[PDB]
Amino acid sequence: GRVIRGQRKGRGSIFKSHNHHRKGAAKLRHLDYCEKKGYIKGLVKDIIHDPGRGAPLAKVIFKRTEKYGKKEELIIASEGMFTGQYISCGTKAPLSVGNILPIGKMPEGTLICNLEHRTGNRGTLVKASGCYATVVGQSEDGKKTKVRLPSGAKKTIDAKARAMVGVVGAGGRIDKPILKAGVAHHKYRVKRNCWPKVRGVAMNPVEHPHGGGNHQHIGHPSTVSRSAPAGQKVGLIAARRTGLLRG
Amino acid sequence: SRRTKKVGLTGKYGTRYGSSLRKQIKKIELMQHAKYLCTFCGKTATKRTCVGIWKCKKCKRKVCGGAWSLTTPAAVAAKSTIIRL
Amino acid sequence: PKQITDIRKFLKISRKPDTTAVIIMKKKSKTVITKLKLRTKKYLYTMVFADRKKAERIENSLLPSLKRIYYP
Amino acid sequence: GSIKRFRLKQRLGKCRRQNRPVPHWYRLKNTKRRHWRRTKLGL
Amino acid sequence: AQRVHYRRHNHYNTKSNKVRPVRTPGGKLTIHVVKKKAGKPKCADCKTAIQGVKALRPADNYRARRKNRTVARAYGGSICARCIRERIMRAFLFEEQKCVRQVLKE
Amino acid sequence: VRLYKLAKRKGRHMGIGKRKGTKNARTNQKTLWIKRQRVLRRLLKRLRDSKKVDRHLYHSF
RNA sequence: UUAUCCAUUUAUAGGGAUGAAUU
RNA sequence: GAGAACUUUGAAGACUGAAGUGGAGAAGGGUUUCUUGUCAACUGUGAUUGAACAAGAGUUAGCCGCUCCUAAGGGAUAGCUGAAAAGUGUUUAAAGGGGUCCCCGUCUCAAAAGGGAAACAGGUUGAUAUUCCUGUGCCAAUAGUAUUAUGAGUUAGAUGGUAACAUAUAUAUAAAUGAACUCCUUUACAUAGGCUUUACACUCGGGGUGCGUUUUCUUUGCACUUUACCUUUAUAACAAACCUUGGAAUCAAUUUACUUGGAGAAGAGGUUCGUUGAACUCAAUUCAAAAAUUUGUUUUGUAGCAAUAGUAAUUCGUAAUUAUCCGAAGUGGUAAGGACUAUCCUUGAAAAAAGGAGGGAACGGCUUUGUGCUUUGCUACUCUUAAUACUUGUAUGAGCGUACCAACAACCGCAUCAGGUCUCCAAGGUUAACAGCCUCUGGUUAAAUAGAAAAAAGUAGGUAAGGGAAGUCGGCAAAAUAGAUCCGUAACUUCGGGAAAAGGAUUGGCUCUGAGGACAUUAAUGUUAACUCAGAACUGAAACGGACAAGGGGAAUCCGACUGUUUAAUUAAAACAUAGCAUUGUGAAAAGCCACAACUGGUAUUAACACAAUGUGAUUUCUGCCCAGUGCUUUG
RNA sequence: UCUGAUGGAGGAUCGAGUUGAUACUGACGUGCAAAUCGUUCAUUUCAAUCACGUUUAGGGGCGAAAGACUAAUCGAAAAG
Repeated sequence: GRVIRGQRKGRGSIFKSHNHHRKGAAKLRHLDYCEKKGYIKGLVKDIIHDPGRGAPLAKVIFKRTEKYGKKEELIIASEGMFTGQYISCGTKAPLSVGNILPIGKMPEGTLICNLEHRTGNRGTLVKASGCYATVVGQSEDGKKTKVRLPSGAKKTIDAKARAMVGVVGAGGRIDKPILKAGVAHHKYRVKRNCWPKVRGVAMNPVEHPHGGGNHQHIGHPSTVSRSAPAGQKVGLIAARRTGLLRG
Repeated sequence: SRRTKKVGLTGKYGTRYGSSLRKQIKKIELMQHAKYLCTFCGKTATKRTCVGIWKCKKCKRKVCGGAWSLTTPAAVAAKSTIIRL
Repeated sequence: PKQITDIRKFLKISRKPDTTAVIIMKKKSKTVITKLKLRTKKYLYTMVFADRKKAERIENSLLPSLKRIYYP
Repeated sequence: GSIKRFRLKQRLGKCRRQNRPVPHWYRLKNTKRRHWRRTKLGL
Repeated sequence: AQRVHYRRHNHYNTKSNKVRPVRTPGGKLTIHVVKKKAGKPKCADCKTAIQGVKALRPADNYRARRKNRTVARAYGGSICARCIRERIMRAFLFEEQKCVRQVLKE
Repeated sequence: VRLYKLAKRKGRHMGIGKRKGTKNARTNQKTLWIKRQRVLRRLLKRLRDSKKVDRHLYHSF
């Protein structure tokens, strides 16, 4: 056999991200004494569209404290924030939509985005459009706090990790049916080369374990073990179950 | 005169795609192309610029919002809980 | 090419050391009208004279060591 | 083409120079000859 | 009719190679490449075109007279007049409110 | 060609057996609308300017 | 916590009570 | 010429038909280019021809390009791997510049269609021309000192306007202080739709000039009647935006469309940019009315360039003279600009380079005390452009490309091969039309041959009485209308379609009739344009989308929903894709999936509305039972 | 609710060009041609077409999937 399409993806030749027109990585401010023991307010100068993603970004201008000048930040915008608005960042920042606070400071039951799964990594969780996490509890000693992620999983993060109060904008993007193959073409043109798919059962046996035969069927169980090698993990990988869900 | 009985703006799609698919896309294109109240200037002149950005033709001020509407219920509920305190 | 209409400015430009040549053009209109063009390093300055008397007087009063070229 | 590099142009001139026939007075005592349409110099 | 041809080594109708036909005194129709039209300078705040200032390409703007590149007030040639006036009142009134809050603290 | 144009001016070769493009292709209906609207608006503006009509009646018409 | 590993940065303040702002 | 169907000249008949064997270029070629010879071979017939052979010659740039910038990206440095070869490219880099201690900072290459300092016209050769000549410009650079001269400013930085903003016109709008440090703008960006402006194109009429037809008719048919860059070109005009005044419902202004307004509309008066580039009395000038310089009336000038050049004519030794080059309009083809509207789960490069601003570091000149500072005595001085002189190494403009073909014989197909091969210009008639057909400018009349005869057979077409698919596996092939206008249009349907359903009628020419606009005078009268519809007579061998061009329809069944893609050279499909649906894994740098020998990496400029792995394949209605088997998975 | 305009949407329609290649199973098949010629046909606002540049290299690539294509070479290229 030959190297299958899934295997060729890691080579990163034509499967690199189409990133020519991206505006930059979306990250919060790097941790600073101001953010640790106070508020620093940045003015959202603009909100723009990043062609890769669905959530709009926010061009936010902060004033440098160590030197005269202004620094520019690109922060995933929350639903409801507007140009000309001042957002506060830090421990003492008031709890309002668009502000960046440590998780330990917000009460339970608040919705957050741009979460840091480890303190200081300037934003790693809850970033796709319309997603939010819920702070579901703080530890008695502080120092630790529990959140519920958009996937529905509970995660425990230290209390000093920061996040943005609110929900990331451009929510509901899924509910529009992509009516035609052209819209999908344009969608993936600015992300990757993952489309069109081509079913493996329609290939030849040389280039896919599903290929071959006179009737276009899998022929062998489609659930593959987690330990299957690279050219073998092709079906439902390490599936705990199959068929329609009931709860 | 009235040009279409019920297809509305989805008349651009002709007979292609399912009727249910066309009705579902109509329901949200109606609110994607609508004008919304600019709470900063009070004029109903806020239109979608891109997938999540809404610009007021009068204010020239833009705001992050939903994909197909200026506000989403999940966001307005969260804002209400926050402002309660 | 630059057209100048002020006679004093014309003479003032002519007296300058940069100016080398004066071009005299004469032609019938319908009366013969003329055009006097000083050649400087930068530009060529022309003035249009509708009458003949004034044109002749300016030409005669023109500084003589700068060379004359008559086109017709 | 009309636009060329200096080295390519000098090579073309050299290849033209090498296409001349043997001098007659020397013949009193050539085979490496090419035509522009038959054999391309490829260089 | 007379047909023309490119003369400036660029034989594709790219946006830098737009042409204008023109009839010469020799009775022949030739082509002149038109200079690309430059955008207008814009205010730093409202991103609106500022008046009183020419809209030349950088090469021409270098040669333009100083009078044609600026206005004469405050952030002239960089901020539009209404934005400047709004900034004026913002500065003064906000200092005033800061002073009254300071005096009302006690 | 001059003679044919003169005959056409008199209306000699415009019969329906001499037409190959559709009605709109021969005389753009949008352009006809444009001309009619422009003449009506010019007339209304002239009347309002000359004060032969009032502002409210001008707007209504 | 010292080996080792990870993250962030311009390695830019020791802990408790929609203007600019640099010499 | 020894020799002429295929060398040249003249005449004729024709073709190509501005989507061209017409002009320019790129890739590729490389002297095929030009001139003069010339025919051994080649130029599949001839050949005196030639892209053949021979000898000479030919390519001229500050302004056209490269060169510079950065992009997809390439190479390399530091590391780190590896026996090396090599692999990656900041992963413990003490890594050039700036001002004057500090700040910034891997290098380099990659675009002859992206970005980008600056050129036009006429002429000229056998062969080159935005390169040569003539003339007129433009861009960049121009060191130090000293003199002059030009302007400003000052007893260390100008002034008008309420404002939008404006002002330096010196040969030349050169100078309107400004450091560190910053913040912006230009460069700089998609698509669709119409509206509008301008230039070019085309066309109509008048004047002049020349030619042509002239049995007959013809105030006639044709040709020419031109004007570049540059002068911040000045102005004029216009879409917009803004300012002042104004203060809006009986809402109003206004577009083709919708757009807009107490966050200030209409009206009135202004400012600016942008389009264009002599428009508008534009400039100067003559004449009358304002005062210790303004408004109305003429002449001149293609506004300067500019007529001196081109063009078309008439003459003169054979190089010169002369006359013209001006009065109005229509169509909308192309190109650009403007102001807009709309679309996106698509938002449509960067840098070199240039500009604006915020801020306010530094501060006259001559002489003198004391240790850059306090000081005494006097004031006409600082910037900016130009020129000259001297010193400085020699104190303007580097190098490379530039001929020709671009296919029809100069390229690639073994060739002088009916193949392939990127871009721009784009006339008239008919017409919806850059279609087809015919034509003007330009080009050609050449194709590895000619003459004659003209049967079979072949091949590319035509036409056929009566019948009309009986032919055949199969209506294969052909035929049948087919434009436009008016009328009429079923089942079914996802209500959008089906639909040009089906199916009827008309169509020429001529002579008329009606409708559809713009411009001024004292509610009434004149001047003038576009082809577009409608109707009526008459007419003809009943014919008229006359050639060209140009759907066959209908009743059903099967498959695939559809648009799309595919086995380059035997399969274009029911196959693939697709949206929709469903399932699976994964909460992260100790994760999922994947690459790598290692180091390390792709997804990832990512974060569950995400990424990865599968199946099914629009919509509608559904998607039953079985976990025994085999897989996968969960606890201990 | 109905009517007339306006408006100009759509992986809408016809159709030259472009991009292809349905049929004649036409010609040719010692071809003009190691895939051409004629007529016919599909396609033309988008999943569109083209050029140049650039990336991916052989048990590898690339594949809207035909064992396709990877220089007339592919169920494992070509050179030694």
